[PDB]
Amino acid sequence: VSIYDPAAADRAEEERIERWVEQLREALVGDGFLLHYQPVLNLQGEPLELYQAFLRLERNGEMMSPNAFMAIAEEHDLVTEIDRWVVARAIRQLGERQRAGHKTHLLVRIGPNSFSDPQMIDTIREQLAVYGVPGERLWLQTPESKVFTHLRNAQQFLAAVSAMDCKVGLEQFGSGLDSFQLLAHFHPAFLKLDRGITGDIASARDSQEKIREITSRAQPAGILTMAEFVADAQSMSSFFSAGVDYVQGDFVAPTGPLMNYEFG
Ligand SMILES: Nc1nc2c(ncn2[C@@H]2O[C@@H]3COP(=O)(O)O[C@H]4[C@@H](O)[C@H](n5cnc6c(=O)[nH]c(N)nc65)O[C@@H]4COP(=O)(O)O[C@H]3[C@H]2O)c(=O)[nH]1
Repeated sequence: VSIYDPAAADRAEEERIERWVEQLREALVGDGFLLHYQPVLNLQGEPLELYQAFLRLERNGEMMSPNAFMAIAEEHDLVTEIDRWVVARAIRQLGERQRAGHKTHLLVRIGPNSFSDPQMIDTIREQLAVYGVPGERLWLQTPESKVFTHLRNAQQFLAAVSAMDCKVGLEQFGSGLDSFQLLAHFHPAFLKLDRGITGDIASARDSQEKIREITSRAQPAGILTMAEFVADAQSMSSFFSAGVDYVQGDFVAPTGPLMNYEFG
């Protein structure tokens, strides 16, 4: 039996957190992370070899989801560095792909801490260059919600990165007037619609209208629209009908290690 010792119990919990933090740092130093890729399919007549990068942690025989560790990472201020890790390895992948004759584009996540992170812009500027990758091959997405609360930094990031010809866009993009207003202050290259809008597109009037409210503004503004978690054929068709440019999700193609999707 283990006799209850509150000080020892709190120590053990912080030891569990500390192990995770230490494992995340070891992963950063030792290349313990890995990217998987999900094909993103163009629906509007402009095939493009595009994948989204998804982060995994290769921990002692387990391919772990960020669901395991991102909360710890956020609490311990490791997200900034993890996002830079991802961006750097994404550019490396873009370079290796290009050298192998593939005009691969990657869509990569960055959080708001990255907007003001000089090392993020340095990583993009320097790694594109060293791999001879045109900036247009790298698309960066950040949640709309984070741009609202870091607008000036987001705008500075957008400008800094756009200067490389990278695309900066918003994920979890909504259909409220606040979203329409944000587009007057922040010009993204692309919008990825929030799943709350898109999930029931095949069956829901209101979702169909939300999407057309967005695409009707996005299209003439030269903003690409995207939907995710596309899970069936009816949904995919509905996005095509609504003028959405891109779709992704397990029905299109599951996430995986390989870039083997035939885009044509
Ligand atoms: N977004 C998206 N996901 C799809 C889709 N179809 C299937 N999935 C799977 O569903 C999970 C959705 O998580 P999320 O909301 O993107 O939430 C993500 C996100 O919060 C975080 N995450 C994943 N990859 C990255 C990354 O590269 N960078 C950062 N900062 N966070 C990441 O970890 C969470 C879990 O990711 P996973 O284990 O990869 O698990 C992902 C993904 O593998 C799709 O169409 N779109």
